[PDB]
Amino acid sequence: SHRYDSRTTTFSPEGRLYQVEYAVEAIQQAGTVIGVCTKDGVVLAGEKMVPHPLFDSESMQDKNTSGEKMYKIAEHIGCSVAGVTSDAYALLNYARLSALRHQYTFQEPMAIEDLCRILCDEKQLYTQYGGVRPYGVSFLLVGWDRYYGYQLYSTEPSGDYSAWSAYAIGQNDQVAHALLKKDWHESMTLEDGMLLALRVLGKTMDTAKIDLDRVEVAVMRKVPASNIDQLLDPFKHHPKTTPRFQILTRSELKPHAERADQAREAEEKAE
Amino acid sequence: MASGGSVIAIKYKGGVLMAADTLLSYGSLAKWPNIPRIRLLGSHSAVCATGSYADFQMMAKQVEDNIERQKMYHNVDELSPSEVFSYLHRSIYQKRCDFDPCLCQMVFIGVRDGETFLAGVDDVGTRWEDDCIATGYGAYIALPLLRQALEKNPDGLSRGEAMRILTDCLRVLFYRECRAINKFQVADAASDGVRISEPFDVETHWEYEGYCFEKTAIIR
Amino acid sequence: EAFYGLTTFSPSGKLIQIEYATTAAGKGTTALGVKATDGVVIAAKKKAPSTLVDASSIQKVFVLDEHVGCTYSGMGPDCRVLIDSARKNCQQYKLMYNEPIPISQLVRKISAIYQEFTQSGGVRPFGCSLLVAGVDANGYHLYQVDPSGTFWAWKATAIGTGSPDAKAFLEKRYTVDMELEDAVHTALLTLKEGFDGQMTSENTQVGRVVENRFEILSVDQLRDYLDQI
Amino acid sequence: FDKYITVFSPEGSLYQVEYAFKAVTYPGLLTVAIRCKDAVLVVTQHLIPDRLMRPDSVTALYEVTPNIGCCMTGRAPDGRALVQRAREEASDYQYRYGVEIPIAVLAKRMGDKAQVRTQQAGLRPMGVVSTFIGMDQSDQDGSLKPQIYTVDPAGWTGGHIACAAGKKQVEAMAFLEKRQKSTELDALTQKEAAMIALAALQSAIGTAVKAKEVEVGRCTAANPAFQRVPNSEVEEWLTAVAEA
Amino acid sequence: GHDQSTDVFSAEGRVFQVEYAGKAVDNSSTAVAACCKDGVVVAVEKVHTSRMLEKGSNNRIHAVDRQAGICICGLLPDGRAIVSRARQEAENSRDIFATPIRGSVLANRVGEFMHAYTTHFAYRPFGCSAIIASYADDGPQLFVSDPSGTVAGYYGVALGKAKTVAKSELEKLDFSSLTCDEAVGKLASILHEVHDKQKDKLYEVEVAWVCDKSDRKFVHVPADMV
Amino acid sequence: SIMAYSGGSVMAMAGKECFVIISDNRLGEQLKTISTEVPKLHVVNDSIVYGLTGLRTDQQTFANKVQFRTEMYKLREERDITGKAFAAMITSMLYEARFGPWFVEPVIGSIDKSTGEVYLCATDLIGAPCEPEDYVCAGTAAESLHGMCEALWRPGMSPEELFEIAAQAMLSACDRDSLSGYGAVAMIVTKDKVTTRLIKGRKD
Amino acid sequence: EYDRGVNTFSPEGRIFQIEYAVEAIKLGSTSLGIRTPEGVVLAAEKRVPSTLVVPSSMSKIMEVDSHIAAVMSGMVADARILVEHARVESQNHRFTYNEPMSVESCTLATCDLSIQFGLMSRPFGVSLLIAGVDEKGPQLWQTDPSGTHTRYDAQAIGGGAEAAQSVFTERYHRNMTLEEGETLAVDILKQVMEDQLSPENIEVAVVRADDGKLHMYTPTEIKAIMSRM
Amino acid sequence: SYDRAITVFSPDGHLFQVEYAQEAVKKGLAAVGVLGSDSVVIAVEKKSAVKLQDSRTIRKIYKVDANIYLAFAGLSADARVLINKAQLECQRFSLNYEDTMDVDMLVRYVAGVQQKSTQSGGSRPFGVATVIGGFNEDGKPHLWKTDPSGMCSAWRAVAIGRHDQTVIEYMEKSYKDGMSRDECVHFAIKSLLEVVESGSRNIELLVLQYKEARYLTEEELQKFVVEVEKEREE
Repeated sequence: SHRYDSRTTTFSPEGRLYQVEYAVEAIQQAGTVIGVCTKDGVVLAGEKMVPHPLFDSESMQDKNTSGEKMYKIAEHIGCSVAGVTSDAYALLNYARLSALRHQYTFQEPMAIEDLCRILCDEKQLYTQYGGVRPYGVSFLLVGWDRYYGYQLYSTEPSGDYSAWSAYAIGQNDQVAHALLKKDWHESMTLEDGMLLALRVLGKTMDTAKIDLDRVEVAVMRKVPASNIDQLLDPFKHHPKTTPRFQILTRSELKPHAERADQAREAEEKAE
Repeated sequence: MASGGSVIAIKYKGGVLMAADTLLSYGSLAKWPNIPRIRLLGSHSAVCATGSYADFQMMAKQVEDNIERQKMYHNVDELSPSEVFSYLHRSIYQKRCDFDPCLCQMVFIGVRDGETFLAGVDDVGTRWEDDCIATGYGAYIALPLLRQALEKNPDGLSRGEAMRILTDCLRVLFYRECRAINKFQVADAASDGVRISEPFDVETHWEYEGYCFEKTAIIR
Repeated sequence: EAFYGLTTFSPSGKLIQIEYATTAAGKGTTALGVKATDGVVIAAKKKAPSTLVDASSIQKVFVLDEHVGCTYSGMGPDCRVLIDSARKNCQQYKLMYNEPIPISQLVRKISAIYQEFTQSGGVRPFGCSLLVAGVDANGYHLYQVDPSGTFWAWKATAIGTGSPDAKAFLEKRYTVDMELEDAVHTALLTLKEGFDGQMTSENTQVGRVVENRFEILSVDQLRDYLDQI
Repeated sequence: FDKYITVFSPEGSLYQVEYAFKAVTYPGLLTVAIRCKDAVLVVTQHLIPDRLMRPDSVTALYEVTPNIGCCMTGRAPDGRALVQRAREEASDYQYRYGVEIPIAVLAKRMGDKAQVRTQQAGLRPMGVVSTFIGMDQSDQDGSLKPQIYTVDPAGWTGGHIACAAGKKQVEAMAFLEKRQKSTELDALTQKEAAMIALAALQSAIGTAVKAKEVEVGRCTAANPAFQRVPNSEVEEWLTAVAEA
Repeated sequence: GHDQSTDVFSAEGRVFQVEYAGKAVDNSSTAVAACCKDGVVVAVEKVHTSRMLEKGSNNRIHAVDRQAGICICGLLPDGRAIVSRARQEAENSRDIFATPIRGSVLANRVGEFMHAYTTHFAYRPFGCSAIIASYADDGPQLFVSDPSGTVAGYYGVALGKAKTVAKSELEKLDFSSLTCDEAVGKLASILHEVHDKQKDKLYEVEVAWVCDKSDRKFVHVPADMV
Repeated sequence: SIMAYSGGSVMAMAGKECFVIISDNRLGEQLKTISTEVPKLHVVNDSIVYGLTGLRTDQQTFANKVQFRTEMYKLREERDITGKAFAAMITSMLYEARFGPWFVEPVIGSIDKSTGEVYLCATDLIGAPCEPEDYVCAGTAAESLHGMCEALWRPGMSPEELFEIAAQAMLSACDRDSLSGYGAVAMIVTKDKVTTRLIKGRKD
Repeated sequence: EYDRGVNTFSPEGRIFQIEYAVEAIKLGSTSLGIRTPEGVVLAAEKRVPSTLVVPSSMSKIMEVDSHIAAVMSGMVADARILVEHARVESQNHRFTYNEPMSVESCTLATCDLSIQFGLMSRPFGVSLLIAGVDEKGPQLWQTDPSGTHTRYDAQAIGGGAEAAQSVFTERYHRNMTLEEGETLAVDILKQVMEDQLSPENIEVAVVRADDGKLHMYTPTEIKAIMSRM
Repeated sequence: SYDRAITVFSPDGHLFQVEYAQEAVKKGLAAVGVLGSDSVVIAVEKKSAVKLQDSRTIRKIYKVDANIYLAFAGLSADARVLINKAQLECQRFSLNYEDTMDVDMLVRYVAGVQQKSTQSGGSRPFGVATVIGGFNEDGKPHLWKTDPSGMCSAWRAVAIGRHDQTVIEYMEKSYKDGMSRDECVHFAIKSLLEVVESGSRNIELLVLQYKEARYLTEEELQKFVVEVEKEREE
């Protein structure tokens, strides 16, 4: 049996780890995801795959917990994945448990960067121990914590991760980066970020208009807190606002996609 | 809780004799009076236990097997009596260390090349070798008598003298040990190996004048 | 005792063992499913190698629990592994929540087993796809699970050999209005399209989700539907 | 690289499983099983070329439980091992459920066992086709129906009306298909069945068989236990074949 | 690469590592055995490499229980592994089932054990055939388990390098009539004829039986009968 | 007794398309009162509320285990747990610990949001359910609460009528229990509306 | 290089990974050891990769116990492991028998860790010399990656070893003083080192027979040796 | 468990997996450590400063305990694991021995984890070198390096990552003992600029003094880059 071991956790001659390089290739094949970190929230816009007219919805009762590209990890943490979808679900479940174990132990939300380290430790493991292949997945995590506010990390199959103001994973990430470079700034509203996210996404998948059918958008923003049950624990402090991960219905997203056609029409006038 | 009563043994010039009643009791109940409590082990040894027969049976099987296999599987000489006894004693001890004690006292005899061996081992792994040995009430009733016969014949006993004194003790055990019967077997270890006698009884005396109804009456 | 992985990435980023397992899983016979407003139907060819096989004993459609069913394509015995696990999961869930497992949760559980065999050491992936059809609080469902562990809700689909053509023919005839009598009729018509030889209540199996339960049609019940096509 | 381990080829096939099927025919022995209205028979060749070998000592028929026989065809020691596993399975099952394992369940569990060897690397698939025969109680009336379940090295389990495995399993099958267009095989008698089985064996192996070159196993509704059929009675069937 | 591990079938459903272990047995010293109505006799030609061995060295015949023995043919160390397993089975039969292991059972157990090492990439097949000779309640019995784990009962049997000739000589014997006394003579005689002298200059012939005269105990035969 | 150490009582009762669940407010170590502001209710979701009684550390631990389970449920399943599942779940959890139990005694109220079917369930500490139609209860004042609820409770009360008899019952019974009191918190749960109320009680 | 597993014999009866581990010890800095009746001497080329290194930190000589020293050549990090085990073993011996461990017993227990590979992926690429003084007086042993200890009277390990076994053959007698030993040590290092022998470039220690204690020469005291030559 | 032997000797004495880990460390960003009288200075290259990375300060020099700081070169994610282990070790140690971990003790622990991973079946080596710097609880400053073989060594100054040996050759020439805080920072900046391009947004620099660890603000750093780039013309 050892003659047939492909030696996934070995170094190659340039200190490269081939299985991790090739997981990355697998990710650059995946549906693009854009993330834009404002100060009023974070936006994830992702390319869905082409919607065959025989696809059904799963008819889930909670519309905001998951979509095709976007998943909620906790009240305050969302992500989007590119790469081997099934690997994603393995990790996503791990990230969910981790965030809730943190909450078990401390009774407060896990910070985004710790959730992220946990996730990427789980990936790093598979690049060092165990003789199996790595997870072929890249997250964009988003969320909000009291330490750093809105955050947006991205992970790689190596287990490295990085914080960004905006970023892209998946198909034409190099191209999308270059375009966010130019148009991101530090003082964006949520609406501005939603625009930027769509202009870039529509520019990477080469469409005149944004194709509502092929796009999912999620937003992580703070909203008024409703269920302050204060007679039930009198000493507990409940913040006025709380984070919410939201996946946009086709209708909530229609305006924002029109408004990004209009800033793609008004950029082909100057030319 | 089938249990076996006394065992007694004595060295004579030439061999060893061991004797036991053929009885297993269950508490006070005399349950089986035809049990061959002495058991040969290998070609030169025999063993008999006082106490839990089930423990005895499992232990004696373990030892018999060890002996037989050591010899069948390797081109080696059968284990001597001391070696078997050693094994049995360490076995019994290991069980007391596991809190799974072999709840018997055992007497062990054996002869090889006119060297004789007589030892006792007890539930906790006590072991001792002597010219006579007993367990159960044997140890309280017969040892003193057997000891007395070896003080008086310091040159060793003959087989007949030894068998005379063994028999005297069986009779006494019969009278004073409750859980007993007047049916005994005696193993005899000598040069030739070990023979177990057919079961036999001893003559009892019950007609002392002081045992009469008039004398033993509580009220005149 | 082999603990290294068999499925690995290749320089283009592909997991080739999984493409091959996917190839294996489209070499089965045709199975297909049709969701309708009031139920789901799944249906498979049982192409028995010979007439001397007791066709009663071939099962291509399976109950996983009262409310959910599956069929499959590709390698039978691999699928038998999945079905056994899925049955257990349905029951574990009832034991815990004393309700029936929602199809979405069931398929995610299956998906997960498939994924483990794409990464865990020593094992190859499963060479079969499933359709899973069932009914929960969110209504009727029909899912396809592939060996990648990926899964899709569908309104209608087909896995196995004649499947591209069967899918094409379901695209035409499918309507979101469809009731279940028409769904069955469509399912059976779709099979019949690419069926070498007469369809019988022997060489076909059919499952329906109706009301709150999944049932494999009897040969009696299936013969009444096959007299109308 | 795929030919030697249990991974998929590009065509989506498992070489080691296909090759395990060749292990089934390599010995050159054929087996046939057949059910009639109230019995099931399995006939396998029993070839003792070595004059000095002790015929009663080598067999491809095995009681799995009192009510389930099986015939292994293929690599003999692999068959013997599956039988052990079957036996264990059957006995663990009786302990757990208090009842004798139904033969379709036993087959299924042995198919699960095989399947595993095709998905976990470095375990050689057993190169046999297992053929369990037995009776099976129906829940309606409580009547016993005869059953033949095979399991093959891929783990594919199936129930059959008649079935052959081994060398010339194709020409045996072809013969039984052909004789299934005439008669209805589940309305036959243990005699007419055995005749068909034996005739199929004879057709396939291109020779007339003698009694001592086969070994025949049987379960019947009357006597459900699986029993080696005595030679006297196999001789009489073989006589009944050469005639009619 | 089809032939490096016993976990692998060739394209014709052969397992080469087993055929190869087989060749180890065929290139080995010859054994024969005969199963009479009064018992089993097994004999085997020990080929020494040195003139200075002790008589007794490299016994290829082992008792496995009172009533059963195994003569090994092929790699002696591998056989002593089988002999150990046979002995554990025999002990188990006595310890758990309080009966001597029937010979067919013992040989099946031996076969299962040998076969197991033909299934898994991590072990190799054994390079020895065991001849099992029993005389328990199933009567006189002679089996052979080969490296594949295939087990067969025989009236007479020959293994090793002179096997083809020794079988021709064993065919001349009348198994229905032959007695353990005669067989010790014949079987030993056979191993002297088929022994090749200019190759293997040093050799004794070890013989053992289990029979009615030996009180159905498996024992080397006294070196007066040879 | 370990179940009485921390004090506290809880009670839930059904009406027409509503329930009330109510706890007292005390937290003790036996007769030492530590706090008078410790209601024992937890809200799982709009339609389920539960209370725990028993050793306070286990109330805390177990409630936290329940909140992990329920939040996990809601992510995996993308819906709210329902009271039947919820109670099954709890029962399961308590029974896992059958041989070394959580000293708690949950009391669960729930209302199907559609139907308005109301489900109450109380359990012993190893998770034997009690699913009556009227009212369930647990804790130090449980004998007296059965007294009162038997007497006062009737079928098909409305939120308000039902609140009044829940409160009178909790208070009357807590006034006879040394280990329960300092008034009560009550949640009235309908399809449309949740109403929490802090009720004035004795300071002994 | 994964063609042959690690437990494999060559056709000459050598285990390959052992022969290779030995090859790695010829790339190491030279170390050496000299038994005298007055004591043992160990000396090592430090072979620092820069003047910026703090030379105490690249310690090729290590107290195992008050009376035992070791000096490695080869893979230093591997040597830290062995010496940790020796230290633990030497101390367990004091603990258990209330006396200092013999030098041989110590070397054994350091080889007892080197047998272990299949556990350890590979052998240690390290040879030690272990000088000490016990009841049998001064002693010098060598461990190899084989796990085979060998008492010696003088020895070298490292790139030097061949040139340094020339010099021992000529100048070493069983009866030299501790100062003539120090001297022969440092001579040999002068001759085989790459760099110019200076008092920081080398490491010298002795275990004296008289007190049975180990002294590590400071740079000062090593100059005091270079002085007389 | 998977326990194949990954790190094995090849024929000429080499452990390829360790040579290749070391190759992964030559591809990593430079880092530099300098030891002065009362200061240790750790300075590292940043990857650049794309307008997209979070303008919130992310440190590339990691704190291991109050007193100890660690830069690395090589695989980020391997490093992160080592560091977490180091962090957790320093706490284990406090917790067992009340005292705080000497730097050298921490370094040896880390180097042992590195070594251990060149000899554990199932695992490849960490592809990480580290520079570690700090003060014991006695005011003495230390600076160490580990490489992937598990070898550590104390230095007066050191470099790791790309062109380590160019930088170390440079530093051998200049470096004097008993520098001041400000001469250390200068010397480190100078040394890094031997291989890094600008000194603008691609140098983080940490200054460790007994009981006080302080990163240069991007402003304080730039007075030093001009003061230095103006000294490189000559």
